[PDB]
Amino acid sequence: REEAVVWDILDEVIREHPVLLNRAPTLHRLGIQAFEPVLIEGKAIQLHPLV
Amino acid sequence: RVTVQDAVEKIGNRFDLVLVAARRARQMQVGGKDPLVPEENDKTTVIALREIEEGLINNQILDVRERQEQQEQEAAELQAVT
Amino acid sequence: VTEFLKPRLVDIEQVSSTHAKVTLEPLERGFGHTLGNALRRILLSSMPGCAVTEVEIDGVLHEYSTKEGVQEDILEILLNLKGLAVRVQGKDEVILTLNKSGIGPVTAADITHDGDVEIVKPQHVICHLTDENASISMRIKVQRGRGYVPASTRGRLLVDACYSPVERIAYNVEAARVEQRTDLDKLVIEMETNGTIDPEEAIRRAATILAEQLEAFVFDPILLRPVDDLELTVRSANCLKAEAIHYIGDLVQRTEVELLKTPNLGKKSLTEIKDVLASRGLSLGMRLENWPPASIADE
Amino acid sequence: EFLKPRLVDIEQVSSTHAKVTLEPLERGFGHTLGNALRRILLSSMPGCAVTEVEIDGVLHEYSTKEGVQEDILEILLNLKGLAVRVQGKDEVILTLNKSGIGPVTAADITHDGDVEIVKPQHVICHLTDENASISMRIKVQRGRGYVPASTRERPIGRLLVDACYSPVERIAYNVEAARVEQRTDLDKLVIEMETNGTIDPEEAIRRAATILAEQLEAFVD
Amino acid sequence: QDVVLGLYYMTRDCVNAKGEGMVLTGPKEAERLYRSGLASLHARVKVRIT
Amino acid sequence: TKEITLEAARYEDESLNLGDYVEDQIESVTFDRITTQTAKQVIVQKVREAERAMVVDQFREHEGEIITGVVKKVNRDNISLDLGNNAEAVILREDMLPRENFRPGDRVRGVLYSVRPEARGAQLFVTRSKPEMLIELFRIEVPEIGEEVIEIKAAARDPGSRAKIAVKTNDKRIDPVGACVGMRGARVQAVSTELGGERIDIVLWDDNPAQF
Repeated sequence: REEAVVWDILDEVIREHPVLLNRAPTLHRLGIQAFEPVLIEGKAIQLHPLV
Repeated sequence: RVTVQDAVEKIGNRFDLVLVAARRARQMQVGGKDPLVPEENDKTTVIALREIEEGLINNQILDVRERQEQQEQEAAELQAVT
Repeated sequence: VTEFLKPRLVDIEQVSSTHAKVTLEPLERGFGHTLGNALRRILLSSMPGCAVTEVEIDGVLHEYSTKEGVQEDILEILLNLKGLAVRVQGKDEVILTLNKSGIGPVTAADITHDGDVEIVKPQHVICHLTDENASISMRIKVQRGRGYVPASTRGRLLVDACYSPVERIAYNVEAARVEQRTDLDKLVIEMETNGTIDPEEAIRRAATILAEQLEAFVFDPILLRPVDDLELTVRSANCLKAEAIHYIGDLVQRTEVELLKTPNLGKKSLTEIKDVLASRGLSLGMRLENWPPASIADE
Repeated sequence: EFLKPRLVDIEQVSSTHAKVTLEPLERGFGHTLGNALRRILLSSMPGCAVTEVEIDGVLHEYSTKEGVQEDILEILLNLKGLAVRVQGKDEVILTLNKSGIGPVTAADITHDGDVEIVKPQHVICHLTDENASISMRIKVQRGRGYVPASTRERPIGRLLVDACYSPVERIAYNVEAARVEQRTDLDKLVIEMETNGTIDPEEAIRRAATILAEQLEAFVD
Repeated sequence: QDVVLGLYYMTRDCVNAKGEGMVLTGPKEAERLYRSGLASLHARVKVRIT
Repeated sequence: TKEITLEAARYEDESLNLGDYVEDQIESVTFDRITTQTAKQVIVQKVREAERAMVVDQFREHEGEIITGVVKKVNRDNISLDLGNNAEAVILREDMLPRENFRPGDRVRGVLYSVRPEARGAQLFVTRSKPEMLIELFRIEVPEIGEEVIEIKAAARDPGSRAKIAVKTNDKRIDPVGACVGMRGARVQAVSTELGGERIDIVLWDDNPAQF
């Protein structure tokens, strides 16, 4: 149902928990990296430009 | 938490860092031990690496504390029996 | 429609007393930039204050010259006198002398006092006398103003005056969140001062200036509703309309089941009567004077 | 002792847009108050747009009605562009009935005692037969900003349009030099707005200044 | 790509712009001069750095 | 849907009196193939509610006692214990010792103080840190106290550190502390490593408060 309390639960489980981002033709070992997520209203993955 | 550079400055292998911090986080999470540094509601992984950066935890101190707190349990059992 | 989200500053995370970092949250979407820009232009462009305007040496006629027994050029001592921070009483101008024949640095405590002049940092170094047969002397003038006035616009030398207390101000509008609000703006101000005022009171005076520049601009409802407005079918209301009662308040005026002493109510009509209570709206045995209670007043 | 801005001249050069004028201003405050009031006027002003439409013989908004040469979706867009003023209510329900060959203009709405259409030549649709008539109910309410349909209908006959509660279109300030009052280095702020007729310009500049001075209440005395 | 264009536009010099040849008491009032329009961004200037 | 008055009771010839629960309507069932494993599911739900009520009554029978238990789960600032007859108790971390940390597989004993209003029944909340907690702990070792032979008044002790307590006795060659201690602190060692390393102490109560 996505009630009003589970977003606080989700901000308390994301906080210090890395994820692995992966581009689909992985050529060398920098093609898999690990970030700490930030919740975004939207439907895309915002990814740092220098990376 | 951003970098883990000094946690490798104090444990030079960068692979033993993962074993020592995993052993430490497993002692803090399920075993119910208190953190030796005051947290800021960080997760147990960052508290483990934060104890590594202070220097008060590595593999030597973890073996010392596991041997002493196993000898304490068996000593309590022996003094309860005899 | 007018009541927005109104913020309050959540923390003033400050470094030493002439530098601060003041945040603001929550602001309505797009207002972080307009308050950051308004406060930035007011602080950085037009503040009241006092600083050095012109310094005439007793023996120098020229911008790029030298004095016997001085480390720096006169260009670098005008750089040093730009950094001086003087707070003055309501005297518009006041002039100061710096007669000294010493050995070593010339600190700000070696400047004459003359009453109303108050120096914030005696640690500040104007120049260095390299000998003992040399002496520094100047007519250093401070003059109250309202901004930043360079020397290329105004035996006399000129100093870029810096009237305003601020030195660095910047804002960084990051995104914040409320419970079911989608995206907002959270303002973050970073600021130094020269020392004549702490940063929090600088924000308070900027907001006071911008606010002073805008002072020339700025009964039960279902019971009063008809019985024909009820959710049930119209025969249920028509049983009440048999006594010419069209509003449920008048039906309430005779006690809960008063309609039971009339054959105009039938078998299904009583079921409709008990049903038609919905959320305790009608037929609870009410009594009024004629129509109106207190909230049913004429206005 | 800063000179304070006072409104001096409201040149209503056309029916939609006007040119309010602020004078005097010390140097620097021209661009500050100009950008600030522009951003408040474009951001959040109380408009009076439309929310729900219920055409009579129409189930869903993708259907077609017998005798009108536009779809029901195009009728919803043309009603979304309706420029209407309300006076003493939160929301209001307007009623439309029209029968006969020709256009259904916006002046064919049975107006209530406070609703006022500001552009009565606005076409909605075109009836195209002798006995083929539309009969709809329109729901017009107050608001602020842009409230789409996806965020916020109970029967199957209601139709939800998007809600652009925004009266202004184009706000352009042009700072310029000021004459006597016997002092130079003063400025004039001339704001040409672009309203759709639902908001008086002095009321717009007054609400914008009230919103901005409410925002500075967080850290003023 | 965008950030090297921003840095290549930020530090160059043209031979005559607003605020030419004036002397500055540090990079702080250099930013305070650029943000108020009293000095153009690439115009050569003596500053004091530490 | 449950409202009558006397004026509506006038149609029943005033047979109804004030305040009765007179039923005048009926209901049916919700079905078939279908709706009956959801009915099985709701039958289970109703059985669960009944079981919760029964558990509440069971915990009310005792209403807090010096019972033991074994840890099974480890929650955040809470310890889950499992007793007999399918019974579970929650140990608060605020009512626990600071250093003394418990884990699963260990057996602890204390006095509960929650069997009335808790949450969907009666969450057995014990408190292994209160004085009355070790009131019968010494009584479990030396039976003299249990048979009214060791006068034990107050138990001013701090569980998790030191536990010194004085006790009186009817002058009859009993020696209260002696019985509490035993052969070379035989029973004293029991409490020493009972709930945790505590500095338990016994004082030979003399007479009145001056000697206390």
